[PDB]
Amino acid sequence: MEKKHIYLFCSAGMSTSLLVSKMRAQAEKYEVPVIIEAFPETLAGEKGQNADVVLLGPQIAYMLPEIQRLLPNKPVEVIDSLLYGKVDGLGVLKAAVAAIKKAAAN
Repeated sequence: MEKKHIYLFCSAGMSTSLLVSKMRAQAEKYEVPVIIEAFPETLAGEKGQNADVVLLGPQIAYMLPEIQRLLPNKPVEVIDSLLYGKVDGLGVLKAAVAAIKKAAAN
């Protein structure tokens, strides 16, 4: 079954969980076949290798150049501060899908 990988990275992996949970619940509601999981930044190399998009917490946004260095062939984007503060699952899900498409096409 065609499924895309959206992996989220922050220092510990735990505060992002609620955003992931909401993104998942809306992905279920709108029958979007995607795997959305959160991990610590240490596994950015190892797990990012199988990501279709890598999403970063605004708190580790300064590490975008360094993770870009780690994963130069994978679209690596930061989650918008306001969307994260608002915890708007759909907004972030759309941005993730949009980034996948700004890699595969467009």
